[PDB]
Amino acid sequence: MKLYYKVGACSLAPHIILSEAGLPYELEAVDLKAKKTADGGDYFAVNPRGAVPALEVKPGTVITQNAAILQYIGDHSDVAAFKPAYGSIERARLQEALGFCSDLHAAFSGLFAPNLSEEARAGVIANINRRLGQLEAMLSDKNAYWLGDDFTQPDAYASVIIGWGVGQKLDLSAYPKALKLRERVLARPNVQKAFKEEGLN
Amino acid sequence: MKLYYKVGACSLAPHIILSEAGLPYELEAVDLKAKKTADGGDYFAVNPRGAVPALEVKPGTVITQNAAILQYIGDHSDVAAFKPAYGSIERARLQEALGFCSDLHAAFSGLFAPNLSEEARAGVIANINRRLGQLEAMLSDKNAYWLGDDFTQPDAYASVIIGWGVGQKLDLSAYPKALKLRERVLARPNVQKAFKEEGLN
Ligand SMILES: N[C@H](CCC(=O)N[C@@H](CS)C(=O)NCC(=O)O)C(=O)O
Ligand SMILES: N[C@H](CCC(=O)N[C@@H](CS)C(=O)NCC(=O)O)C(=O)O
Repeated sequence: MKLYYKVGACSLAPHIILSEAGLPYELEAVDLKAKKTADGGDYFAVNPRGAVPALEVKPGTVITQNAAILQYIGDHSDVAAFKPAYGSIERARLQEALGFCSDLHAAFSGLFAPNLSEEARAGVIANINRRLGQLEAMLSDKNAYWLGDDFTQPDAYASVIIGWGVGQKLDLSAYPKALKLRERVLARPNVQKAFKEEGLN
Repeated sequence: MKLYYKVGACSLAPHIILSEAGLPYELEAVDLKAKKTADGGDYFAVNPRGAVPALEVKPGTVITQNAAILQYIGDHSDVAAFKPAYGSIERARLQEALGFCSDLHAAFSGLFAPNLSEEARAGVIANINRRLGQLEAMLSDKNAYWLGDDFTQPDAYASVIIGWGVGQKLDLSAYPKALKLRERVLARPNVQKAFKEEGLN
């Protein structure tokens, strides 16, 4: 399978999950500004929404949307925690966390709009604080990872999102559970492998 | 199961799917402004995110997020189209459309922010047009419903979203596939039943 990505963007979550699944996969960096694949082709032909991630499962079949991609990868892995049975409450919990990651993403994405006024930015920041506060309340000191004992796809997604906060030099020290979750995720060898594959430290 | 909703909001999609599944269910209207249940209790205890929908599967187990709720309902129905096998490409397509419905929702939701300046509103409207253009391109004249021959959860979700456009007196006539999809969905007896249950025509 071939993952269309941009370094450090939300495609990093499926990149991580592909690495964790042990998945043979390939990687295609996308010029997101010009909407071009690496060979100069039109990325809109791959994803008409023009966003990453996209995952070519096989020639002619490209899945878009992080929730769909993350669960496709999981459902075709041998990692039981990545593929709970539909819906066992576990599947519902998996999808709820992924759904909430999309709420988190929507909040952070305002930060990256062009010609963002200071006033508009303040509103974005307040929303980010609110979403991060909600994430922190959702996480529990009783669980090693978001959903419990096992690392799952929303752990990778949450960690990338929190990563955008760090990269924007935002103070996340009031969200210690979220920071600890990301610390745990980044320590994983197959996570470090994915980072390395995007030329990231 | 008990669905927490607000009349006409995104909770209408799971309301519809509950009706279509034949599901026995109950309904709890939420004062979204004050974040209160009907008995005056604190809605944040039901959904700490403070949003609808939420679905009590049983006492003590409340699922939030439309993608999770819509698939939980489907997976516990007898409607095969609502529960493709994980991931058969059909499951991935289901989740991709639901993921995109969340992109659509995020665009429309800007329209309902308080103290929305005209200038800010123009930006929201341009995003809505872009998301609707993407939806229209995703739909195919070869398919009776979004994903093919069968009505599925994203049909209900898309129809509610387009409904917000109508209610805001927005011109959607440039999206004939989207309008036809909504027309088809609204004609369904179990959809009309759900509308009736929220006191809607
Ligand atoms: N609903 C999301 C949307 C993905 C998205 O907005 N991705 C961003 C990168 S994090 C993007 O490619 N934006 C388009 C752009 O930056 O030009 C999903 O889960 O796939
Ligand atoms: N990620 C969404 C978020 C749901 C959402 O934002 N719902 C709106 C209603 S359409 C809401 O209850 N907003 C809170 C409010 O209006 O105070 C989901 O799929 O459940």
